[PDB]
Amino acid sequence: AAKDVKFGADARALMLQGVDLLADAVAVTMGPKGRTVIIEQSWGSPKVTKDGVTVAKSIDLKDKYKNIGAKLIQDVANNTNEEAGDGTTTATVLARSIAKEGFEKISKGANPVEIRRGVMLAVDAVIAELKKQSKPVTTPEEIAQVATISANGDKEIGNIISDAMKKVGRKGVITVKDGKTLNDELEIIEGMKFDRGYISPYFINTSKGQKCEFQDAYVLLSEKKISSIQSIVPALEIANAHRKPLVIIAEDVDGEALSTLVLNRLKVGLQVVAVKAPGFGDNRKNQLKDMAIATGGAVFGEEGLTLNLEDVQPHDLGKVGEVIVTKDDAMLLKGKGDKAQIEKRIQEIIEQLDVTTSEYEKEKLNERLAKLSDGVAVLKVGGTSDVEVNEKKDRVTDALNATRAAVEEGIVLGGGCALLRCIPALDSLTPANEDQKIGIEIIKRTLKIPAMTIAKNAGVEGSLIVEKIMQSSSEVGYDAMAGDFVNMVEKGIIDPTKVVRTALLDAAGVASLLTTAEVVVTEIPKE
Amino acid sequence: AAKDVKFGADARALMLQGVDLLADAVAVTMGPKGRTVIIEQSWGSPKVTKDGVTVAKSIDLKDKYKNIGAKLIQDVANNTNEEAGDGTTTATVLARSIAKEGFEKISKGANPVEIRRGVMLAVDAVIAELKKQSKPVTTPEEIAQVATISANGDKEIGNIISDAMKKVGRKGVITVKDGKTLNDELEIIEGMKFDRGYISPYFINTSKGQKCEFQDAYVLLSEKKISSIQSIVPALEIANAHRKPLVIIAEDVDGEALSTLVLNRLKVGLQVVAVKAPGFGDNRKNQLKDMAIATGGAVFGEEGLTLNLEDVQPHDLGKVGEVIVTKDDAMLLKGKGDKAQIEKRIQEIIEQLDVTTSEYEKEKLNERLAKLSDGVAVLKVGGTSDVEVNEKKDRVTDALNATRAAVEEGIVLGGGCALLRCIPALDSLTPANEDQKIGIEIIKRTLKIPAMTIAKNAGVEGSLIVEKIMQSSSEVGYDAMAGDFVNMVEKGIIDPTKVVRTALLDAAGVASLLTTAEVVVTEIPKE
Amino acid sequence: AAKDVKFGADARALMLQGVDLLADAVAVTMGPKGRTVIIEQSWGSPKVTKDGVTVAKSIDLKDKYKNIGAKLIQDVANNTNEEAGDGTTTATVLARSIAKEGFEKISKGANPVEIRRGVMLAVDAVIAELKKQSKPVTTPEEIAQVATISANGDKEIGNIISDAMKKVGRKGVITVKDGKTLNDELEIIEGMKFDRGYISPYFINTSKGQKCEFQDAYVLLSEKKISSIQSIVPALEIANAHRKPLVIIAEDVDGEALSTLVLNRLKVGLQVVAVKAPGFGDNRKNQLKDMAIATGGAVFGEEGLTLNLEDVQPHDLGKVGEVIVTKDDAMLLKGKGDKAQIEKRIQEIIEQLDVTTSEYEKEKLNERLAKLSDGVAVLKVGGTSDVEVNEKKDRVTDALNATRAAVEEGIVLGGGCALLRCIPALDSLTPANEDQKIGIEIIKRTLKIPAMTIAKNAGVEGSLIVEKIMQSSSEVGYDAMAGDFVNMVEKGIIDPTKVVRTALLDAAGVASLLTTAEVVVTEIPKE
Ligand SMILES: Nc1ncnc2c1ncn2[C@@H]1O[C@H](COP(=O)(O)OP(=O)(O)OP(=O)(O)O)[C@@H](O)[C@H]1O
Ligand SMILES: Nc1ncnc2c1ncn2[C@@H]1O[C@H](COP(=O)(O)OP(=O)(O)OP(=O)(O)O)[C@@H](O)[C@H]1O
Ligand SMILES: Nc1ncnc2c1ncn2[C@@H]1O[C@H](COP(=O)(O)OP(=O)(O)OP(=O)(O)O)[C@@H](O)[C@H]1O
Ligand SMILES: [K+]
Ligand SMILES: [K+]
Ligand SMILES: [K+]
Ligand SMILES: [Mg+2]
Ligand SMILES: [Mg+2]
Ligand SMILES: [Mg+2]
Repeated sequence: AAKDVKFGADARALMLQGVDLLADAVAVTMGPKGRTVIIEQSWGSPKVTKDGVTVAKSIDLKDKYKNIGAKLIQDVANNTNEEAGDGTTTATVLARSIAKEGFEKISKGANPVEIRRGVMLAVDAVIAELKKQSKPVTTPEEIAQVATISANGDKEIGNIISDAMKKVGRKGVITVKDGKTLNDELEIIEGMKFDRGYISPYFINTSKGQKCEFQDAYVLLSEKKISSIQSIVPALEIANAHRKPLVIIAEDVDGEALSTLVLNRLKVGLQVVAVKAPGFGDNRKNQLKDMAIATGGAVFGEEGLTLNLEDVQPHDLGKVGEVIVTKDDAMLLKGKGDKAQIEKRIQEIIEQLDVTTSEYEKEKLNERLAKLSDGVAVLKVGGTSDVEVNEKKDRVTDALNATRAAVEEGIVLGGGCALLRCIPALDSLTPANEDQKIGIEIIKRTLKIPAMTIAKNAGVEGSLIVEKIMQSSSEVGYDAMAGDFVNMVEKGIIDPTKVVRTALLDAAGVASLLTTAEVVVTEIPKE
Repeated sequence: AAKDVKFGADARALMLQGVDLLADAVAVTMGPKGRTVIIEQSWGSPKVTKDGVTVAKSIDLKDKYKNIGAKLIQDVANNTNEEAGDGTTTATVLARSIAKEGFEKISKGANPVEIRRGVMLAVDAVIAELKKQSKPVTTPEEIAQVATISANGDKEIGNIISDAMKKVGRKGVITVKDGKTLNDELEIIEGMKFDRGYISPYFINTSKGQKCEFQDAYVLLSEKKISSIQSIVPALEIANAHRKPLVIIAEDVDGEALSTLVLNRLKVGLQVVAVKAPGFGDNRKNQLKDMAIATGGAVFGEEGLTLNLEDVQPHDLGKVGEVIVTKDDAMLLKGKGDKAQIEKRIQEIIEQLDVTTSEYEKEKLNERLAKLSDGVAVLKVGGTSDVEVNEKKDRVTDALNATRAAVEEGIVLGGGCALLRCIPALDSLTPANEDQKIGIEIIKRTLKIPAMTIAKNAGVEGSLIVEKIMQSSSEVGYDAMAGDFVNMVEKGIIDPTKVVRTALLDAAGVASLLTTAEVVVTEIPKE
Repeated sequence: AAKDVKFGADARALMLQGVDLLADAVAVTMGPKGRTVIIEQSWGSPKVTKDGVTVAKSIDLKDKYKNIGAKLIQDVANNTNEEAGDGTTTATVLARSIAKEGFEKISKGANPVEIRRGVMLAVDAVIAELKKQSKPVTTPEEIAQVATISANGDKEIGNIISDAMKKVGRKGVITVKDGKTLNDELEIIEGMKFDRGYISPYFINTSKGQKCEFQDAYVLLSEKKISSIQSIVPALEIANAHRKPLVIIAEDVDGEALSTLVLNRLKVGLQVVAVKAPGFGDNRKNQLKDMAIATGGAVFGEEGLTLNLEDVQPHDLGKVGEVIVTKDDAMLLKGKGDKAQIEKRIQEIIEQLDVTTSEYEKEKLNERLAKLSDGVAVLKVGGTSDVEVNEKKDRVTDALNATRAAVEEGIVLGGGCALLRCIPALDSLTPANEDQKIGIEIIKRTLKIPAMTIAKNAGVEGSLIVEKIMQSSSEVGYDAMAGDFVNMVEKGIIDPTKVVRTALLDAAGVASLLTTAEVVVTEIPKE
């Protein structure tokens, strides 16, 4: 494999061209007055999106040297998305700013490694100052404001999310689905999320979403691991005879049973799935007993009144109206369990919470009550066609992620003002040498980029807006949608602290390492 | 000749691309921190220049649609240069701004002709306000400051020009020549500028400067026109026999004599030139008598003691050490006339100034005294090589032109602040309709361009500098060379009013007419 | 004429590539261990040379942007050659160093004009320090040492030049010619150099050297100007009738006579030339009388015993064995004048030197004695073929020019040590701002280039040699030919001060102006 080698400024310029192209494509979507990007799809209608990471992931370049910068910025956006779930456009613009400033400061006497160290020191100081200024969320109005801001100023989505978190709790289960009407609807459904993924990816039955989903399924629970093929065969014969899907929730499934399940599913078409049992020891027994009561089934392998797997009957299995499964977790909602068994269990767990005073028992009994009683919220997104539903689904997912972040940690001022107000924190640093000073100044200049980008997307000169913001009192910021300087907290323009710090950390960490390159090696394009 | 036709936005975009290229090339030279442009020459060393019109005249484009915009901007710069002699970069940047703003405002319902009318109305109001704020020049220190500012901050050139205008008067003759040493020298030489060009371009004896220049020449003066070939032949025989050049200053020279002079010069190589007599009637007789006394010659064709041209002798002609001639004017400096004749004529004119009290006689007698006594100032530009001498000669010419303008009219604040302070004058206008309002707003936005360009060339953000200037008191401006906000008049950063108003008027007049185009027709390139 | 425009770093890099190519070609010839360059000629054998300006003038590049830098360096070398006649390689390497250092220091906040000002200030300080350290030449041994050093270590050329200047004086006439034997010969010939060029270039009779040269010519002298065609015709009839060339030395020749001389020379083939008379007034009469006595002729146009041109006879003209003429000057050597007339004149001028005590008369009478008695030295260069003769002629011309410079002004240490010892002079400067400091540091780093280049051509590491030189006493330098650190003055490694200061001034003046460019405009290559 013959390769091509470039040195210094030429390679830096090509990589900066790639970075600039990707960041210019991403940046047009930022703020309340941002616009959308249309992405061609090979299998049907094009996609319309305002999400930064979605735009970033779809840009590959033909030139080998520009594609390296494009890939590094894609890594920045993807890391931000997997960590916080929001704020990928901010991370992209910060990364471009840091890369450009670092490239412009490389000379014969400069040491880019020390510049990187200074950049990291400045970012750590800024993050500490951000954590100092954070304040917690205490009222549903703040939740609605956060959700409205994250949903691009849509008040209905914020109200729906606030109502959902009021009904199922701030730490409840919330799901987003395609609707079949023109308006949005929230429904609460009883059910459990047991914090367990599938045993095998072969049970997936869809191309979109990467999930295993079944309807009107049988419930099989085993306290012990499944080993014998004749132990599992009669459950598969039962699931086949009723045409119903089957869910297996056992401590584990061995290679021979998993191979038999996968082969029977692939060849015959039985809708069977196996997943790991929730809990450990007594917590595992308790989860199996409670979920079986909610589904009207039995728990196999128990020591008291033992029921074997080899003689399983249709009435020994439970029933569930819908199931959703993924690699990380699974949910069973509308079980057919008798009300008297659920109420008995609920009352027993309510008594047990009062019997002993310890954190572990109290937490586990509260978790069992929450799983049996609170259920899940499902949000259906309305619209006229698939494209609008897909765009609104992106916005709703962003809003839910940001609201969860703002519940975990506090909130700060929105519109990029939180990073502007942390600029004075860099005046307390004493660099060890000139290169660390250069890195600190790079970060100091970078800290203004998000507000300037938001102002530029609104059609005004961002430099004047930022200058006027820095000259005002600490609670005053710029309302880009209205075009006025207002009190940010009173108007509800607020951001989660976690999103801001995650974006800053990821962008700095990747861009400062990028700016240390001297030689680039790429493969020669073939025919 | 087959042609190509384009309509609307495509043609506008191509012409704007040409305008943008030319103006981007020109704009890098603006201000105390501007840089230079290197232009390839076909016959030798490349030219290095900081002059805006020189850069503009050297850019021709291959694309037919971009070259139209380039040519129109070249017309703007050339008109500004021929009118004021300075301020061509400002005119170019103003023209680009007006063209871009006008192109961005063209729609289906817009009427560009009314937009042009509004632009012209706003420019007229701004020019009137500028004339209101002008103040005259009264001290040599102001002259030195103006010359120093126009010479790109070179104090020595300003001091030399101030000394020259002190020695020969504010309305005296000043010339720029190539020096042969490393330093600049001022020398004062007796002589006359008689406000009369050559009779024929065939007498030019150089490829650089487009002038006729001779040394140790004979002087021939005729009160009447020259007609007979035998009247002029004995003077040509005298000029030939001594190998000396000959200058003819007569009321006129006919076709046969001019043809004979041109043919004899072209074939034999006699250094002969003919020019029109200065003055009218008695003023013509007086100029011939005085200049003959300064050169020791006679005046032919006079009624008292008449001397004929047909019997001319060597001692009937005067002598002059150097002569310079062009299409517009000519100068004879170091004449051989006896001191006693000059002093007698000077004393007679000094007496005649006291004899009668009238403007016409007093003005003409003072002009005769000035021509006989003040002479001319010659500045020689020093340097190591031709390129540096050529660049410094450009700067000295700019400084002299600006100083003459600031003597004719007043001065205003420099650095683009004079146009900034005339922005409020546009708030007193009441447009007749919406298109005139659009034109007024175009001019209002344009009035900020020169200061922003000067600030950008200095490495700072021009928007913040302009915003801070507009918020300060009327006498405060930005010193780009020092980087401080200072009192402009005290620091000597001042401009002539004529240059500013000329640049604004030319730029507006051409760009507003450019922005009215809908169809462009060009010739198809050939092979 | 369509043109191409480039901005900033790209244009700078292309121009630096051109500069680097030309300077790398030139630099290989520097020092006692430098090598030669072979240049293809279109009309015959290739040229072999060690002269820097000859190599520089022969390099034109196809790329339009590299050719600009090449042309600017050619201008540097040509200016140095026309000013000093030696030291063009040093000027070229200094110019490349300054250009590279200036290009590496251009950034957004830098002001190249102030950097140029700092460069010029540093160069002025260095030149003043050089003039302080100069010492005059007092002994013939120093003359021989200077000539030997300038002739690339050839002792025979130095001895010949020293003998020539001993025989004709330090300010006598010396000429270089092609020899016809294997060895070099000096011959002293009586004759005069009268400091007058030809009247017309049409008298040139050779393709090589650009000179008019005649043998066994007639001498025509006129005190007054020649006018009548019948006044000059009988001299042309005499010159024709004897087939001899004719020299005309008169106050001037008119257009009709010059046209007649040129036409008769071009059509018939008469070897006639006309030149201006030497001296003014009485000095002109004296030069004509003395040179006529040395040639046995008469002076026409005199008031005492007047001889007319119209009746000229063969015995009224003088005779001269050889004549050399150029645009600047002319020489008549072996005249046929009788010894008794020369001796009479000589004694009369020797008496007149004692009669009155004044500078003007004493100087003019000493000049007349020197012209009548000292003559000229002719050096013939020996060799086997034309190429070797041409190379040795280049070296001899360099040696003569350097010896004349070292007679006019003093001498300094050779080998680049004189510029090294002026580095501390830059520590007494206080720059006004940071850009002037940058320029001063550029000059400080540049001042080491000549010694490093000389050491590199000798096959050793120049950095260590320069470092060891700077740590030694002021009289110690590096002998590149021997490879030892020696006392430079005792070993005779010395340079003229004028050559060093001229090279430094020219290189700085052009390169610092080059480093201020931001835009480059070139013509698009045609087909
Ligand atoms: N009315 C407003 N005025 C000013 N700033 C606002 C306003 N509304 C939202 N913002 C700010 O705009 C930013 C939201 O940008 P946006 O949602 O387009 O991108 P992001 O969070 O960087 O990433 P992603 O593409 O993943 O959503 C936040 O900083 C938010 O505080
Ligand atoms: N120290 C300074 N600070 C601020 N502005 C300055 C300073 N010195 C000069 N100026 C301004 O810079 C401008 C001079 O620009 P410049 O001479 O480069 O171009 P120009 O006059 O438009 O045209 P041209 O190319 O014909 O000279 C004037 O407006 C002058 O007032
Ligand atoms: N033996 C030596 N040791 C050290 N330096 C020497 C020695 N001989 C000569 N030099 C130095 O070498 C330089 C002579 O270089 P050279 O004659 O090749 O080029 P130049 O003078 O720059 O230009 P040109 O090509 O016009 O002659 C001088 O600085 C001289 O002092
Ligand atoms: K976005
Ligand atoms: K300019
Ligand atoms: K050399
Ligand atoms: Mg968002
Ligand atoms: Mg100017
Ligand atoms: Mg030499």
